[PDB]
Amino acid sequence: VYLDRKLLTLEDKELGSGNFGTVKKGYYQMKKVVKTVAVKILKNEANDPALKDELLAEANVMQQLDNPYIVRMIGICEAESWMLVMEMAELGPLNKYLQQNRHVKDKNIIELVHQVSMGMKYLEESNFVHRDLAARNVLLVTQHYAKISDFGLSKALRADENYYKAQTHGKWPVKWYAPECINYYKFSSKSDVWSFGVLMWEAFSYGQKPYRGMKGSEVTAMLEKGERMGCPAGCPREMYDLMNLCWTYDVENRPGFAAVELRLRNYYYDVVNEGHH
Ligand SMILES: Cc1ccc(Nc2cc(N[C@@H]3CCCC[C@@H]3N)nnc2C(N)=O)nc1C
Repeated sequence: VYLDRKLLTLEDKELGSGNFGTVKKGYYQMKKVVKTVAVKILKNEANDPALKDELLAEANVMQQLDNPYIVRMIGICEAESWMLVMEMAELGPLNKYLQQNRHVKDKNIIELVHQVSMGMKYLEESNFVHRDLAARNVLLVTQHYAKISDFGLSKALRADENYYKAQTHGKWPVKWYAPECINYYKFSSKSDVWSFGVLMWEAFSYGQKPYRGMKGSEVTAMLEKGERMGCPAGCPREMYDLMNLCWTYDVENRPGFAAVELRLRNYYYDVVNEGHH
């Protein structure tokens, strides 16, 4: 899990940023080949060991995860600051990508979000909760290969319960969070299913923000009235129905990722069939 700093080559060039630190590109000298990597580098802290073991927990989460639609952790490295080293998804976050490519085809969008449901189905089976599932946190390896990343808020569930109970917190991505998260601070796979719904909407809206121009409270207000974001331009009705099904207020009646993955899998093949015609 710990890596040799003298096998890692960083590039002065920065790729991204978040109030944990920054994202840069680099290379790790593997056994025979050199492998390209993305590295999370910490705001060299205080000494406020908050970020420090968020990174540690995040990395311990990721080393348990083995799946083609989850980003892979290469390892950690302590130097100037703390570094989390991951396999690189070159095309970057899904939302920025679709914002810069308004003419990706609908079928290609279905392909990518179904790939995300396969990763989440696996995550569900593994009794991990992601708690930050958004389009900014889906990364493109190619225009036809998506992976889930950014496991900073993630939790492994206890063997005796089906949800995780937040106690405190910093900012929450409220617009992606299910009502039971905001109301009872309970996070489960079903509430990841709710976020996946918002993720679908972002995707079919080519990277536009959900609940445009509203604050958390206006969002909570809308949803309690039973209101929901409408159908994005050009989004198939079957995919919009699945969105609304993900936004089932009542957790018990909201589907899990097995049902959601199967629904997407079938519809993608129906579309692949029609296209051949
Ligand atoms: C242009 C570009 C290209 C590749 C990546 N790659 C990654 C980015 C990332 N986290 C950031 C945090 C800030 C918001 C966007 C994103 N969720 N985590 N892991 C990778 C990875 N393993 O590849 N990022 C960018 C910005």
